[PDB]
Amino acid sequence: NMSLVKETVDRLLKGYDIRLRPDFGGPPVAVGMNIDIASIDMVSEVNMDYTLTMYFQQAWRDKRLSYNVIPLNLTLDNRVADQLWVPDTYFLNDKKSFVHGVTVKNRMIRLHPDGTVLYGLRITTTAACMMDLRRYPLDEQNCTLEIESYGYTTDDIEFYWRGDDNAVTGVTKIELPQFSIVDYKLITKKVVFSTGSYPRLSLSFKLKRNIGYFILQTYMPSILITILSWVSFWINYDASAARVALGITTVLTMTTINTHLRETLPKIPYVKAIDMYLMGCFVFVFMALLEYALVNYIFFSQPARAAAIDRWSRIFFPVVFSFFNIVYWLYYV
Amino acid sequence: NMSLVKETVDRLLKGYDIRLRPDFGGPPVAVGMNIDIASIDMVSEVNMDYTLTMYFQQAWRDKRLSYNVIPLNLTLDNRVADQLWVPDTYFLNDKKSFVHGVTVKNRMIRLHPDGTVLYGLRITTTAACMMDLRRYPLDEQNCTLEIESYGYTTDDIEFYWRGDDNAVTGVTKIELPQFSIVDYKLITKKVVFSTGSYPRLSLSFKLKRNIGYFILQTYMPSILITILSWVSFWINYDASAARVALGITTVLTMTTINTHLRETLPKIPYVKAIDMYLMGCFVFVFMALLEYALVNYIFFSQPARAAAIDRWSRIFFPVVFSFFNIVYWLYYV
Amino acid sequence: QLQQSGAELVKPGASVKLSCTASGFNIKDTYMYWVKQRPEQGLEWIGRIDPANGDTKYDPKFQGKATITTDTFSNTAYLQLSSLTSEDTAVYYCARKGLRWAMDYWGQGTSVTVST
Amino acid sequence: VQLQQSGAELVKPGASVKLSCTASGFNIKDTYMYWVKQRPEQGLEWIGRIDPANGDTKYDPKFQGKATITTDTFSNTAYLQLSSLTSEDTAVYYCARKGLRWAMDYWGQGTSVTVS
Amino acid sequence: NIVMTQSPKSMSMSVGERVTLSCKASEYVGTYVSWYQQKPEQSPKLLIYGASNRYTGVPDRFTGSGSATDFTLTIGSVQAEDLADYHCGQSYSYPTFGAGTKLELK
Amino acid sequence: NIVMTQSPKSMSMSVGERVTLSCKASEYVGTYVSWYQQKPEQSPKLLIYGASNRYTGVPDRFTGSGSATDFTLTIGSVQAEDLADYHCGQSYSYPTFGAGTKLELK
Amino acid sequence: NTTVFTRILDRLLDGYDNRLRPGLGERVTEVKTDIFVTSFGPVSDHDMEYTIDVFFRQSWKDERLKFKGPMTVLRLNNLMASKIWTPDTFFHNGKKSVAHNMTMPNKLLRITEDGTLLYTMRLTVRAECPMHLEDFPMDAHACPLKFGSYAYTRAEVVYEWTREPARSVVVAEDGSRLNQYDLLGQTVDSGIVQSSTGEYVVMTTHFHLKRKIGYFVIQTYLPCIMTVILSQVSFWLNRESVPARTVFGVTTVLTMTTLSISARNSLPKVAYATAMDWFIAVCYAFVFSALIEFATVNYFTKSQPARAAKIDRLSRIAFPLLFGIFNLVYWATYLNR
Amino acid sequence: TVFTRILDRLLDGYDNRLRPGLGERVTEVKTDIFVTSFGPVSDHDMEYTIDVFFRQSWKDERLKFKGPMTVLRLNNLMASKIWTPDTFFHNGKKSVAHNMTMPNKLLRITEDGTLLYTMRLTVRAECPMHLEDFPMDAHACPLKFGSYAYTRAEVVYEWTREPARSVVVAEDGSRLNQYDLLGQTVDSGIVQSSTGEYVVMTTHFHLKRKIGYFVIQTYLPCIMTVILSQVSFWLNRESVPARTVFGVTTVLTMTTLSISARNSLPKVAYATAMDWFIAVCYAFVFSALIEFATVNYFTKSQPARAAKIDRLSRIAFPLLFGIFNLVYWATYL
Ligand SMILES: *[C@@H]1O[C@H](CO)[C@@H](O[C@@H]2O[C@H](CO)[C@@H](O[C@@H]3O[C@H](CO)[C@@H](O)[C@H](O)[C@@H]3O)[C@H](O)[C@H]2NC(C)=O)[C@H](O)[C@H]1NC(C)=O
Ligand SMILES: *[C@@H]1O[C@H](CO)[C@@H](O[C@@H]2O[C@H](CO)[C@@H](O[C@@H]3O[C@H](CO)[C@@H](O)[C@H](O)[C@@H]3O)[C@H](O)[C@H]2NC(C)=O)[C@H](O)[C@H]1NC(C)=O
Ligand SMILES: CCOC(=O)c1ncn2c1CN(C)C(=O)c1cc(F)ccc1-2
Ligand SMILES: *[C@@H]1O[C@H](CO)[C@@H](O)[C@H](O)[C@H]1NC(C)=O
Ligand SMILES: *[C@@H]1O[C@H](CO)[C@@H](O)[C@H](O)[C@H]1NC(C)=O
Repeated sequence: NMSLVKETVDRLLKGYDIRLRPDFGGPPVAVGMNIDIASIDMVSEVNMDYTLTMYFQQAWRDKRLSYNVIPLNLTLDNRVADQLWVPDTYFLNDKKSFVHGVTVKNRMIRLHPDGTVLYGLRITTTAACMMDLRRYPLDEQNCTLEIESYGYTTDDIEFYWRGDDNAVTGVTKIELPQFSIVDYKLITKKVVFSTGSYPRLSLSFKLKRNIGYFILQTYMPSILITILSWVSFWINYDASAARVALGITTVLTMTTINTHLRETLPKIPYVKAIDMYLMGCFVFVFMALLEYALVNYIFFSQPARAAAIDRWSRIFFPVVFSFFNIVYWLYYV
Repeated sequence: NMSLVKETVDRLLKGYDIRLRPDFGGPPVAVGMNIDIASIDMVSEVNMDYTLTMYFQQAWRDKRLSYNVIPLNLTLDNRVADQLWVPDTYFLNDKKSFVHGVTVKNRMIRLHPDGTVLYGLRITTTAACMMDLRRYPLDEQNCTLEIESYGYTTDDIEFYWRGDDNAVTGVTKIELPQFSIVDYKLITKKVVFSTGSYPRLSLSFKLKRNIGYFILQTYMPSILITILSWVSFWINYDASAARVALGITTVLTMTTINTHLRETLPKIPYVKAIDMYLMGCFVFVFMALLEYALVNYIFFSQPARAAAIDRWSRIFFPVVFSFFNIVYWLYYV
Repeated sequence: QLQQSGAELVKPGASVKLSCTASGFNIKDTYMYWVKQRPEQGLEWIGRIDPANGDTKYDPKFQGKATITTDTFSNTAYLQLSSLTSEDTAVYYCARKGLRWAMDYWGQGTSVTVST
Repeated sequence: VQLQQSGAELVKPGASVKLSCTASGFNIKDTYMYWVKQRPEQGLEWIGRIDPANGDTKYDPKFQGKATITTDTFSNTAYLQLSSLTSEDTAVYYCARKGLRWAMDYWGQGTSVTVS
Repeated sequence: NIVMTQSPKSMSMSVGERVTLSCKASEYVGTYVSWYQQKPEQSPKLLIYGASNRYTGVPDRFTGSGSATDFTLTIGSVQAEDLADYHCGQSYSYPTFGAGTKLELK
Repeated sequence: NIVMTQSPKSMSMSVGERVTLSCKASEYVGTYVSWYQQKPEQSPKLLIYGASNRYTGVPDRFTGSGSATDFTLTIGSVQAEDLADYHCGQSYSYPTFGAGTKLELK
Repeated sequence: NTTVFTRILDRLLDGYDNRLRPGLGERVTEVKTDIFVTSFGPVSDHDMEYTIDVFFRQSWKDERLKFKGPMTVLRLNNLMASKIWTPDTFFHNGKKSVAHNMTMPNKLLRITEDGTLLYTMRLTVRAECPMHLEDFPMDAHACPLKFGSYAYTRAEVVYEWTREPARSVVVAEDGSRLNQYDLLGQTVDSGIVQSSTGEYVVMTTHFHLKRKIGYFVIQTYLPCIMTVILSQVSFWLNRESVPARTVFGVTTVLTMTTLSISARNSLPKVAYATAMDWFIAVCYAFVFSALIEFATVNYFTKSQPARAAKIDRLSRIAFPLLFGIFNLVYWATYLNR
Repeated sequence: TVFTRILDRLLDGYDNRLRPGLGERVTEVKTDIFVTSFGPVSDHDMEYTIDVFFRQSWKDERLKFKGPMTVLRLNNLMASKIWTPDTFFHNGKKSVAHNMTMPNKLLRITEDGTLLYTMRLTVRAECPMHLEDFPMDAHACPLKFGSYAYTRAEVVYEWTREPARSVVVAEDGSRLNQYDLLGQTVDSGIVQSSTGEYVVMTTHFHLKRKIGYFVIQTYLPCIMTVILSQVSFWLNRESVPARTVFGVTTVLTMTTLSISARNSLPKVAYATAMDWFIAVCYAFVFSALIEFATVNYFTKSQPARAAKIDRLSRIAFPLLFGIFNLVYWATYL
């Protein structure tokens, strides 16, 4: 009936002291957290942060809110969320987060006959995780989300997932455009700060980059120019201007490609792998130009030395380049 | 004592009507404003706006807040500012401003035994001042800020600075990254709108440009490119492809310089000064290329004519170019 | 709904005052217009008055020859002509603004005759 | 406002002596307590710091394990305890309170400890 | 100053005939033209206020069509007493009036 | 650990003469020094706390000057009672005190 | 003292139910509107939206608020505006708007002795206007702004203008801050919009805009004209000097490509074909045809050089004629509009 | 039950507007900071983000009670009712006090009456920088906070612990993309403004720039292209067109490299220390080009002076180059 539920809610809210958490003098009150991730919008390297949207759900047993008249599960309008007690929970490493309000503020309050309260939000968080880009692009990230309690010490509150295997859902359906999920882990800890010991949970999942895309875009032009620089050797040493044309154009094109790739890639002001590779190729074409210049200098005295140096260069350069590439790709991958 | 101040404040705020300002029936109230500028963050030409942070203080005599028991100057909490009357004062040409709320809403309320209320804010205002870039980069801006009472006509409220020489402080310590402060003035006006006559205060400070850094980055490349035309003139008349290639290179370099500078300059429709300078240099190198084209075309008739035209151009261009630069720098300065 | 004075005959060069009395509403809400009509010719606009602020607008060709003033207590408008010649002998109407700026309600009209 | 200390002490080597300073005019729980020894005709030298709030005590690394500071908030007193005394340990002892940018403004009259 | 041109000058049509009168505005006037009817020796009355809107107490035979600069008043079955002067006046600016149209039975 | 140095060791000045005492700190100390005056067989008192702040009940002749690692106590008019030991002790870290200066009348 | 006014105000607000509008069972409530534009903000083509800064004024007669007192005109504080009835007026096509809250809510409430409430706000309105960019950059388009009542049919609330409509929307002289466009005039109109719920009165205001051409004169047109003239000049040089003419033809096409990239950068994506794109396509086609002619001459010089010289002279005397003719036709066509 | 009475009795007859001891002694507030993570410093706007825990403690005499708890951990809700000192950051551009799920403010009440009040903040402070030493610069960014609307007579700030140990930075959290955190320094001062004398707590964070990137970024291409301009001398003088192309290529590469370097350099009126090295590296190429031009001129009249100029340039250029490099690298570090 209507009037029974009305008077039950009225007698529950009457004489309710909000600022006193349940079981004030007794044992800590357990709080179970449950997360349903809808999507991960974007994962940036410039700002070192990722955006996620999730459904956050907290369940806690509360002896004050308890009724035995009606067997139904009462669900209240979200306006009641202010009058009841709610555990304060702050994400430690979020930079800007807001609860979605479209038609109303998206939060649900669901009571129970035995006193268990279920409280749900819909949260969008721009969390921050440090990205180690030494091995960029081929790297693995370990971005996390850290949950804690800010008001109550470990003596008053306890945090635990409601089934470790089924705590976090929807991860398989997540589809990052440039990355791909590999695995996720759930952790429960206690952190010591200067005012006490505070409980915490951690939801941490790996991210692996896709190698297939970056190769064609970045590495192919440099390798093509480096290989095409070698055609300089097959030309006869008589045609000086013709060979110098290639020996110059290769270096100029390498510099231009370096500048373009610097403009395109996400700016990060410390050493990364692709810079090492481009510098290696640049040094190779520079050394080709240098050896031909030396040949042209010592050519007038003895031609046999020139033919010998040309043969040595032909038989040595590709071997050194292949060795360098093999060492590189074996050390990184 | 404490109880004395408690009961005094409690009996003051009781029976106090916030809707009506002091002296509702008779003479107008007196309001004194005392700005203190902290810093001018950024001055953008793209949007034509200048962000600025200020401590904004208003003092006025309110009779209903008159107490005689306590000799102290009461300094109530900031919350009390929601109960006392406060004159509504809006900036006229702002686009987006917000009072800082780092720890609390930064407002200061300071009473007095005779009722001289003092009310303070810390405001960050993004105001918009129309900028003329005809004389760019050598230009003077006159950016202002305007203050008006939105709800009370000159029959109700009055505005006057608390001593002009000490009205606005902290301007000397301001160190803009690009511009330079010259002078600031404070004006009192009455603006007539459709509904009535409203008071207005105006605070306006000039801004001068630092021509030193801006000359070195842009004005030298044009001279360096134009020198290439003279260098081409000093070439023997027999060689044709080399000098034609030099002229084409100068034309392409002038075009690329124009494009790059436009990509770096603040985009505005009307023609600027540096555009006139670049157009002059482009016309000069284009005339040099056309001159050598004519030389190559009329070379088969008689080489004496070719050498004569070369000598004429060599003795002609370096004087006309310097005369043009003379007129330029004497017209824009 | 609207009341006006009767016909008026005046000698040339002498000012005359005409009255328009509203009934059933307060003119402080709406404007008041004045229109003149010569025999068998098109209508012509003289000017309008806003009782709230007392501001008045006149047709430039009739400017300086007519003055419109209102009294809210008597709820009446008054059109005082200047020295008028034998030319402007015509009918006069006072009108109120309507829904979409149409002069809906009109007085019965008064005839101003000039003769020596 | 005022600090009181015990009388002069005489102790033979190899024994422990206890010094206590009592504070009147303020609760100890508010500010810290500082103990500083000073030898005859030499510069002041710090011994230890105690905080009544948490009971945390910090010692000069050369005296770590040789002195112990305790606070009794009920009796509103501070207690210093020395061990393994030598003839070189003889010096005057001062108990002080910090305030106004860590000035150590109020000191006790001073207790004298002689080893023989 | 805005000037109005009313057409035709005068017209004579018998009972039961569709009649159309046109009003042309020099400058812009947006849906503020009104159409007034005046019988001889009587004060003018309001027939159409705005465009295609009928004042209360007017028969449904009168219709109006509007635009930016062209306006049209249309009568269907025309009774005996409907002959009278018609004026199209605009009030977008300081109001002005057309020359007027006199309608007479044949 | 932070160590203080005080100069001069022992100086003798006559009545009515300006006196300067210098205190140099090895590490950085951000204006947290304090100056203590100790009479013979008495308990050290406080003269200057921080930099250039006079404790209540202290004559105005004493002045202090501070910097990052250089501090100076300046006495103008000097009396007979003003002669006593002076210590400069810093509290930026765990507190320590300088060697001390002995001042005797001549 | 102020106690008289406080008692008057408390007797006034007593029993005043804000959920109801003035004159419910009686005649319809009539609201009079006015707009004073302090500044006309920057018009963005990429979003096709224009910002405007207005002083929105409304006035309506209300019977319950009349009083008898000495003041005869009450200028009340802003916070009282929420207690009395206030007609809702949402701009029909506003993408996102913001009412300033600088140091106190920008609202003014003025109550006369009769009961004629005046209520004004300050607004920054960001409204969308569809555009026809076919005539770009010679375009001239009008951006509208339509506001009407909400949750109230035409039977209950009717909007009118305070003064003669031509002088209702008033724009300040120095207020116009338009970097690129130019303001011509303003026009107003009243209308009725019929929907599933009912009929709603709607006030429409058009602001006419025109675009300055000076920027695009030196931006893209002059580069393409100079490039056409340059590429045509190459036909006068001797055909023996091959590398110079080849470098010439290559540089012309490369500059044309960069110019086309910039021109495509100029405007947001549209299905239409812009006039500037038409001009640039013809310019590029001309320089490319000239390069093709040079190439075929260099290939043909070996078989029959006399015909090659005739072809060169004919191209010299033929190309500038067609170029100038097309330029005249295009400029006349788009300037006459 | 009992706690509700204990809690209502305190707030009964309590007025938040008056700070403790209005006519009594001054209030002494102790402050402590815990910098969770040091945000990314920016050079274009000269601002740095920081994420902090902010703890304050003052002795409030009126809230003393007696109960079984001896420490009350209250919800954030009661923070608004008691007095709370307003502490604002003197140079914060726009901070934000996080309220993730409930306002992140912890309040603790001791039995004696010593309140504790901690918040979580994100502050975007501004520090002026000096780039005359760029990229070898080392500068310190300050963070100054103080009271508002309280003179020195009313509120005094102190550090809760020994000042060297007050500001504590978490080791893992401190993330800087480009710079490298070095150390912390604290200070107390008195600032005098128009309203009165305020006490100000200052904390400098020292920063030093990482250099490993700009070595392989700009300096190495410049040195390599200068060495290439040097090798240009070794080329046989006979292949004149090849030598001209070799000279022009270095200039084109210098132009491209200089534009790429300017793209990343922060816009300042000062002449950065890197621009002098860039100017020298750019001038040596033009010097070599002028030498080659003078050789091409002299070769016709006399071969002896041509060979002598070649020899002297070869023996002279790298010596001065190395001397300048030594001076440059010795001056700054
Ligand atoms: C990403 O980084 C986090 C940060 O450390 C990694 O979390 C670490 O995970 C391991 C394995 O789950 C934890 O080891 C645990 O040690 C306790 C000691 O009693 C043991 O009982 C557990 O069975 C487990 O072995 C480790 O504590 C934890 N780090 C911290 C600081 O707690 C995480 O593994 C990294 N990778 C991913 C995919 O998240
Ligand atoms: C920047 O622009 C503002 C306005 O755009 C200028 O403010 C104007 O300054 C003049 C003074 O040069 C004012 O004239 C004054 O008139 C009063 C009338 O009684 C009288 O005291 C003097 O005759 C005085 O000349 C003018 O009112 C004022 N405002 C305007 C024109 O709107 C300002 O001078 C410009 N420059 C700077 C550095 O601010
Ligand atoms: C399809 C259901 O539509 C609504 O529920 C609705 N809600 C508000 N309005 C409508 C009607 N509608 C499509 C409008 O555009 C409109 C136009 C008005 F002038 C005033 C109100 C509304
Ligand atoms: C209420 O929720 C509980 C959750 O376990 C469930 O067991 C119970 O069946 C629900 N009540 C009804 C009436 O469905
Ligand atoms: C209160 O402020 C006035 C204004 O200067 C000042 O004269 C007075 O001394 C102040 N009162 C106290 C107690 O300082």
